[PDB]
Amino acid sequence: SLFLVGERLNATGSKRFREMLFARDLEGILALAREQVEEGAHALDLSVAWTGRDELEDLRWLLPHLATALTVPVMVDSTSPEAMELALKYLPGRVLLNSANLEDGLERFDRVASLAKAHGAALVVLAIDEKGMAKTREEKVRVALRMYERLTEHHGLRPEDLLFDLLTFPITQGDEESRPLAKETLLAMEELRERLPGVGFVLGVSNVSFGLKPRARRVLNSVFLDEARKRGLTAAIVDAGKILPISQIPEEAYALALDLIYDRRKEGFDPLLAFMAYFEAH
Ligand SMILES: CN1c2c(nc(N)[nH]c2=O)NC[C@@H]1CNc1ccc(C(=O)N[C@@H](CCC(=O)O)C(=O)O)cc1
Ligand code: NA
Repeated sequence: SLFLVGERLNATGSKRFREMLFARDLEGILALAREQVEEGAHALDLSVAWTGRDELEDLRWLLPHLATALTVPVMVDSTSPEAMELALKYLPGRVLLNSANLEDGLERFDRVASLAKAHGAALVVLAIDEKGMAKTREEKVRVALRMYERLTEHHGLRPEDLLFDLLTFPITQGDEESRPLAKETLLAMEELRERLPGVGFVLGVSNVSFGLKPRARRVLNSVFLDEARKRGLTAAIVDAGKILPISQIPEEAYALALDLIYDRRKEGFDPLLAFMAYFEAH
């Protein structure tokens, strides 16, 4: 069953965490960590990056305290290799590195992958290369295979140490480009689960619903998570306490969520509006 990675220790993603980080309210941060663990998280995503603030200084402060206080591994969420090195130095045993990609070329990808190999950390890899983010199922497969080959041949990373992130886009804007983006990821995951036995798959599930009302988001996140699980998802970055069991979602909301995820437009039926309409009326 799913390896849940709590999303909330995230300075851009959480006002609560950011204010505590800025005030050096360690006990506040530790309580938020424990909340998420109690609510189901088996690891904690940690993203302190905040524009015009020193990521390395924040991590030098917070990481030693997390190492002694936490019962679960930390997924270090950063694009700075120095920040990843801080995390690897301070944290015990399993760390997960989120993430490596190919946008900056092979050498940056290798630099991050080398860190994972050398310190026995799991590695998240994003479906992003020099041409940008893989949005269609074909693009996602192409990038993932190129990465898989580099990571196994060359770095000697094991399939089970890899978490492929095939990208979660918001399907709430309603433009043509974004409507199929959750489906493309779902279809790619199923295909790659077959092509690449033993690898993990991770998604930042909450991104799918950005812009909807909170109740609508919880439903959509929960349905998207469940659909991804059926396609082979092994880990999820989620607000662990806000994931609904499918059976708790009312019938019409559930059906509309599926219509939105799979872009099941017909004449006179826009799944996005119908989904939004539901939560206006209930
Ligand atoms: C793009 N994301 C992502 C990733 N890492 C990977 N591998 N993949 C991903 O898709 N790291 C960051 C984010 C996943 N984490 C998060 C964290 C918070 C929210 C979020 O929606 N936060 C609320 C605010 C909550 C509050 O302040 O009360 C928001 O509306 O911004 C979303 C995604
Ligand atoms: Na962030």
